[PDB]
Amino acid sequence: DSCIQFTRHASDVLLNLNRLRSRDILTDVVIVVSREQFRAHKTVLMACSGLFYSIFTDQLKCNLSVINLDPEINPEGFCILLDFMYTSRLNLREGNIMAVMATAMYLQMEHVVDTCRKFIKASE
Amino acid sequence: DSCIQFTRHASDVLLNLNRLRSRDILTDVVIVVSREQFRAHKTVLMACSGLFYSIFTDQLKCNLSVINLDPEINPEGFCILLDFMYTSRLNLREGNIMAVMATAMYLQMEHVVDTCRKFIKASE
Amino acid sequence: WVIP
Amino acid sequence: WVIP
Ligand SMILES: N#Cc1c(Cl)ncnc1Nc1ccc2c(c1)CC(=O)N2
Ligand SMILES: N#Cc1c(Cl)ncnc1Nc1ccc2c(c1)CC(=O)N2
Ligand SMILES: [Cl-]
Ligand SMILES: [Cl-]
Ligand SMILES: [Cl-]
Ligand SMILES: [Cl-]
Repeated sequence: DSCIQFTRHASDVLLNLNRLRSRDILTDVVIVVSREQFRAHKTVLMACSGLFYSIFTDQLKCNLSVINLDPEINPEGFCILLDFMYTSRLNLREGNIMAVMATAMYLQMEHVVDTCRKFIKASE
Repeated sequence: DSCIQFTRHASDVLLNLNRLRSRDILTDVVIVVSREQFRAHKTVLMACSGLFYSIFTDQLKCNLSVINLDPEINPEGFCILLDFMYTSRLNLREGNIMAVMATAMYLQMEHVVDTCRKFIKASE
Repeated sequence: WVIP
Repeated sequence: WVIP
């Protein structure tokens, strides 16, 4: 086509989706990770995670307002990945890298798994 | 903070949101523009348009599944802007620029209004 | 705005 | 990935 493109559009959309999340506006699911609860937008979760894409395209699970993750999933690891989904920024640290990598593998977030593997290989 | 950032993340999220829209997955509103209907995600509309941000933060309108736009709004102009919201790409042509600019003004999409004004000024 |  |  003969379209023009606004370079910052995708980043501005994501910034606004994060603002809606922070104000709990039109959030339609709560992700339960052991004792912790995280409110989010199903569409953002699906757009970022192979696991959520699978869950919310399921004819029964698409209608659930609460999703309980595997008890082995670390809440801090999930929190870091949820922030990444809404911002493109990953708070990767020596003290959380193993939890973040395990959570990204479970959530099926390949690019996060890739950078965790690379940061781990560099420290060995 | 000491975060790392994935450059393509925002663009990949938007690409997936557009794929969900094309398959009518978790769309929660229909925008009626005279004889035409457009299915969309309320959160994407709010993240792109000052008018939709206002509508879906309203305590009554947030719950509506159908939104009827002003009868002066051109369906093709709306279609072009809806595509822009989900892709960052604007199909701006001599034959549609006036309709696109009027629709962007109504929807409160300042960056689109700005490029339409610039393209018009160049042709005079 | 750019030519993509 | 980059340093933002
Ligand atoms: N929503 C949506 C969606 C759609 Cl529509 N099409 C294709 N992928 C989608 N999302 C999705 C699927 C698999 C993975 C990711 C996201 C990130 C990753 O590492 N794996
Ligand atoms: N959703 C959301 C949203 C939030 Cl949370 N905060 C601030 N703006 C938001 N969206 C929004 C408001 C005004 C305009 C646009 C988008 C594009 C434009 O030209 N004007
Ligand atoms: Cl439920
Ligand atoms: Cl990822
Ligand atoms: Cl309704
Ligand atoms: Cl805009």
